Amino acid sequence: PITGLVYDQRMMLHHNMWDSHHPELPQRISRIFSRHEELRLLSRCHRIPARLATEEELALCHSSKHISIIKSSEHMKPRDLNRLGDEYNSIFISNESYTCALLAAGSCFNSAQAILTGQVRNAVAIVRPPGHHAEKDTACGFCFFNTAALTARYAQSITRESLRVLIVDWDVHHGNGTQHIFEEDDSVLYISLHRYEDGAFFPNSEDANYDKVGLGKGRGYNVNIPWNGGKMGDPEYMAAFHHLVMPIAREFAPELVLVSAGFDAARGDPLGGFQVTPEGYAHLTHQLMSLAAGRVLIILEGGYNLTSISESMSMCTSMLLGDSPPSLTPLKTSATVSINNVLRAHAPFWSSLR
Ligand SMILES: NC(=O)c1ccc2c(c1)CCCN2Cc1ccc(C(=O)NO)cc1
Ligand SMILES: [K+]
Ligand SMILES: [K+]
Ligand SMILES: [Zn+2]
Repeated sequence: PITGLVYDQRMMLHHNMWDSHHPELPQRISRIFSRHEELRLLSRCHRIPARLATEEELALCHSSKHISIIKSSEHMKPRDLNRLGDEYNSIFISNESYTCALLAAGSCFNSAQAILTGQVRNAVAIVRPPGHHAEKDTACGFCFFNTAALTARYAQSITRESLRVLIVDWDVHHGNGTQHIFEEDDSVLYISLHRYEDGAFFPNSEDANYDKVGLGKGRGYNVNIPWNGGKMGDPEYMAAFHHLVMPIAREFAPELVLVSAGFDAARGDPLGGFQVTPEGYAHLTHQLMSLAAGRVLIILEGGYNLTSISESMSMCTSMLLGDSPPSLTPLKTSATVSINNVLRAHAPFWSSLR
């Protein structure tokens, strides 16, 4: 009946040497860590050490070439770092980026191991750079390796291939990498909520639409909940969890839950433009804790308002520790439309939606 926490100051070393104000800042993780101390959560948790992912672990999800290319950046001069980052959509690289990405993934492997070996019930990973946009063969959107996807495969590698893992991605962006990595898998249920705007919102692909339900034996195991029409908040997210995320997750019956927990849908985020409150994130966390005998690992993805992410992730940890949920309106029309589109898309696969 213990909550694990992983954080390591070394993940701050990845930085943007050309634009020190780029929103994916080092102090995202230190601010969140500090807020956990201030709220007296850190002393309630079991500290899990960070470690480097190995290259063989990276190969659970990534090509040898991709791994090789990111590793080669450790030794590059500034202009070669610039050139290499520019071969991707929305990436900056410093000499420390590869190590930090390794630490983010390995931290999460150690957390999943702690859960699956019974050392802890649940856990939180305060890590950067983020992961969910990283593809098999490429970096994207501040992400080098797909930490959550790798964690699902690492879990399978210490249990069985068919271990049922649910990944709930509540970052405001679509986890294109995660979707693609698991598109043909029925062992990993990917559920993403994300701002879409008919492709106007990053990463700007119709892959994120509600009709992408999975492929082959993975058909039904990819659930996209795309928002259109501007700001969404607690009412919409609670409704999506009520009608879609929780009924599907219960029917799937996961043995492990990973949260791609970006906090860029939060009130105050300059990129997300949404209004999810710390109390809202606490309720989402508490609902997920009813799955998988409580085996939930919360992995930081995006989120760029330092105060908002610190308060929101801390509230999630409070819920993992067993604190009672804090106290928390009709949905915007477009949100009803989105939810109904996903329900229609997934009723063929999930009896609970019928
Ligand atoms: N303010 C900025 O420097 C900045 C950087 C990147 C960016 C924007 C602003 C707004 C348009 C889209 N992008 C790319 C981007 C933005 C967010 C993320 C992210 O949070 N993914 O989960 C990944 C990539
Ligand atoms: K998402
Ligand atoms: K899948
Ligand atoms: Zn994001």
